[PDB]
Amino acid sequence: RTCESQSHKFKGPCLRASNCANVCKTEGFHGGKCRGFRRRCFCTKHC
Repeated sequence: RTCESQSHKFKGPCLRASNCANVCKTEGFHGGKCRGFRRRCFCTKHC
């Protein structure tokens, strides 16, 4: 199961998913995905 948490470091809109995922690695997360109408970066990792 994959858990998500809004990135504390990513600024502005999330247009490219791998950018969100690379910023998420610096927060200790596995990956990251852009989500919602507000285009927020969400950090992903196993639950």
